[PDB]
Amino acid sequence: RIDPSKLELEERLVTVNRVAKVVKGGRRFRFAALVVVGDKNGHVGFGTGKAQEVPEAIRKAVEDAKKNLIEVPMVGTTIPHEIIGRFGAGNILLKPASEGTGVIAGGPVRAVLELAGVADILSKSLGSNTPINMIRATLQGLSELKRAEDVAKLRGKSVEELLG
Amino acid sequence: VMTDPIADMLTRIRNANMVRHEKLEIPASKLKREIAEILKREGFIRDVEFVEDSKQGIIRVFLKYGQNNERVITGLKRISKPGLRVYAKSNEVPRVLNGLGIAIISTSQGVLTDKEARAKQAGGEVLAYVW
Amino acid sequence: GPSWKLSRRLGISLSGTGKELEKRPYAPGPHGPGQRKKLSEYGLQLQEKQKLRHMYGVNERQFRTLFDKAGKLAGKHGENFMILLDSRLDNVVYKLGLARTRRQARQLVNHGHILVDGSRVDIPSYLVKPGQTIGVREKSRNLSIIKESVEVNNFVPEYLTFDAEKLEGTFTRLPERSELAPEINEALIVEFYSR
Amino acid sequence: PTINQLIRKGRVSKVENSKSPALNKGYNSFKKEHTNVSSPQKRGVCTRVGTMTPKKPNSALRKYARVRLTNGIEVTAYIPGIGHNLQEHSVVLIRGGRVKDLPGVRYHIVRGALDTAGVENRAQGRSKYGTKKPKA
Amino acid sequence: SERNQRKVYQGRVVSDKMDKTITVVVETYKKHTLYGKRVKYSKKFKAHDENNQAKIGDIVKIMETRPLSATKRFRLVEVVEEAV
Amino acid sequence: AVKIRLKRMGAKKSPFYRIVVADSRSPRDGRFIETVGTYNPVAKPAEVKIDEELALKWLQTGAKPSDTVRNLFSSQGIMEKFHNAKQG
RNA sequence: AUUAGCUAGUUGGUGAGGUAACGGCUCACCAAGGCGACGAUGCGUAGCCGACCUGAGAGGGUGAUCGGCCACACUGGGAC
RNA sequence: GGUACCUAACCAGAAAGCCACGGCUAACUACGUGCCAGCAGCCGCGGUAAUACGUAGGUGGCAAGCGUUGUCCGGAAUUAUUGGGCGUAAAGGGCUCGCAGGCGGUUUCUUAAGUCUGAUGUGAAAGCCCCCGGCUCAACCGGGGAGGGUCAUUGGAAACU
Repeated sequence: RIDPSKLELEERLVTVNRVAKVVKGGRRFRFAALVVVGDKNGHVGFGTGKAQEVPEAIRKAVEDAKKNLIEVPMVGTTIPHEIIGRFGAGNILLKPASEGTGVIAGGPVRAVLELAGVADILSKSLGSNTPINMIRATLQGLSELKRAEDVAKLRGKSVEELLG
Repeated sequence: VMTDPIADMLTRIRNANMVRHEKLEIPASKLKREIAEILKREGFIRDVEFVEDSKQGIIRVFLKYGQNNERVITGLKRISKPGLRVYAKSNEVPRVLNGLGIAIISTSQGVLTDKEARAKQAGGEVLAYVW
Repeated sequence: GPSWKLSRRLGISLSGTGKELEKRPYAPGPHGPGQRKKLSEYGLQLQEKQKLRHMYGVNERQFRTLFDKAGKLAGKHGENFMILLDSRLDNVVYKLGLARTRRQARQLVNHGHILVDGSRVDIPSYLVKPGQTIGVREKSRNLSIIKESVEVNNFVPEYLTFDAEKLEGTFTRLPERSELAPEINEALIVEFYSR
Repeated sequence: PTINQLIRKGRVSKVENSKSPALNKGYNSFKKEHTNVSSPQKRGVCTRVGTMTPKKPNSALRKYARVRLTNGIEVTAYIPGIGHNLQEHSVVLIRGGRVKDLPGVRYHIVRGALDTAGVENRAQGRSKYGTKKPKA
Repeated sequence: SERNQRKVYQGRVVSDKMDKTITVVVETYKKHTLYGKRVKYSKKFKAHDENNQAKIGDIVKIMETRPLSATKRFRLVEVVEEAV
Repeated sequence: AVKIRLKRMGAKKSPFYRIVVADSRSPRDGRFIETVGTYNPVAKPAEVKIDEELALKWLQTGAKPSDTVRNLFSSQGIMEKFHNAKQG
């Protein structure tokens, strides 16, 4: 489900990288910039872009992240349950916390989760330290989650007899 | 051979769900009937009935999809495998996906789910997680 | 300490002023007209830690000790931490308006007398228990600092009651959420001290 | 591995080795043993002082003071400061530190020891290199 | 009142070659603290028989007592089963 | 042999005492049987706490109290009703 | 385990001697009895515990001052 | 021991340093030296324009302290039950027969060894934690609870092993 552009987004960049290519006259040099873009109301996307100029890569990455967005569950400013984001040899274990701990996360993961607007999540990185793989792992993890009321309507029960 | 049949029940359910099949047939012990009716009561499956035969008896289970494409039963796990058994007291009895996912735990009377096992304040064999 | 370099480094004055923000938005050296680079996440966390501990003027070991005390206390961590450092008695004198600066409030608590359930108090976390009438006695009446403090008028906090003629103040049930975080962005202190 | 392989075979932990071997062994006179004390610093008599080049393509002439410790392990240590006043038959204290550029040197010579006079013209990083304050 | 009872075990005879004693292995067993698996360790005791009324391979009830010898602590109570 | 005596704990300048039942061979802070009451000589309020039934049981089975526990037991009347129990 | 055999009062009984006692702790008869792969024997190291340090937790290291138990008093042996 | 404290009579005067400032890691500019002198925990810096060497100024962290060394635990999911793997990265025995060992299809009665749950006695006192009091909260000192148990006796449950 594509989301429209009628939102205010904070487009805080996470990482640029010096990227090479070898040709007969030596090396050509580009910059691959990946950013994370999303409002505090529970929508997050990431973006990647290659350019010969760093702000050009920035605008390309923010256009790609505006193209690709996904919405996260934000009930009680903290995720409903424990999850493991698993993609590509990065394993981000996400666990909900009580309401005063603050977000405890590694760098790219804390950028994504703080840009989501979660308040209290304990996460651990059990995989590799590659930033794009952490980003794809944590977005797959945040996509995997589901509402308590969604579980209620798919099981045909009500939220009070799910909780007790 | 096939060691335990609980693992084959749980992975037959998982394989049919992940291929999004409509029904299954299982060799139908009483623990199979009990786990299947726990799943029927908890709504993770749509239907269950057992046909009798001199072979073992065969139980067939009908999966649930309310909307046109989803997986209601989002994962299955065996915990009390042979070779490493696992048990629970009445106070560390587990809730996995707290409020959202169930455990099948055979206590000293009946084979019971987690929330009613807590309401009874008894523990036992913690055998299945349904995610 | 020079006590304006901190304000022009952190971008916020000690109480908010018309001074130490004009013509000097930077602390360091020849590096004024140069562009102020954006900090790392560790930079923002350390800057927030220094902001709260230089707003209240307390050492790092005591900051860690009351952070652990506050998080060990029930409630919620960051705002309970700012509740305890609000209830610190130098800030109690500053909210009661007996002093102009927190440094001079610290001086007045340290050597001058404050008679609250006992003659001398120097140690900071003490609270006035409500329900009893104990006041600063007549030895410090005709003093220039106290005379200046009573002739100046400021916004009295609603969580302190205070009298003009007998010049005494008393607590309320708890310091409140509205005055709890007036310019401070909390939940970066706990993120700094997690690592 | 299976739980029974773990039961009858265990999990052997990794063994780590200390980076300063001669500082973890002591010696006594009348029992003739090398029993362990884990000493942070040790004194020793310098028996050879003299310089040579490192192994990397970068080049500089470094001091390389060779010294026999009290427990009798002759090792070579490094002289950090700008110049030195050490000489053969001098009692000198030693700490442990890795000199990456030189090969075979694993210890530093602490300045401010029983004989090691500190280097002069130092006003920054002055608690190291054994130099006191020049003026109050 | 009634005195306190002593420990009573039951097990298997493994040797009656030596005189007036039988040796009883006991198959009660223990678990790992760290992995938690139910593993069998077999510990054997020494007993005191007065009429040698035991054969090798019989299930035998034994009860501990004062030391009757060097490494002999237990007593015969009954011979509940017999081998082939 | 068994005695009801004092055991010292607390800070250097300000002490605190426990009235405790132990044999005389044991050291001052060492092995004891059970604790009956505390004592605080520093505080100006009098009448520090003594449990006063288990101490009565220890005097019933016989023990030798020291002088200060003896006169505090006299002060709030423990050993007086012990004497009444002996005489009747 | 790059320590596979150990035990020549050790094996059990009969008695006879035995520190407050039970007991090969000592003399006469039979066994290689007994102990071992669930690690006996041997080599190395070490006082142990309540606790302390770390760690989110499972868990990993330490046995100082305080407390409990044991052992020693220059090194051995002996009894009053 | 005329020791802390209480009343007092006069002076901001006798009382601040250590380390870092290329990246990790918060905080930069000039002058000397020019693979020399030196730094370095790793990446590495210096062969005339050195933010990495020594100065001078300034900044930053901490504070009666501040750094280096030594030892241990973490981060190390880097001996991984919790919490890893084995086609090509380190890792499938050359293959079989089998002792001991480790696991076991369905149903029905039976015991309670494993399992779960009450009762009692114990796991001393100081320690950690929860709630109150005192030395100008404080460090500490006390008063009452929670346990660090595959702990011993006994009652109850029979689904699973």
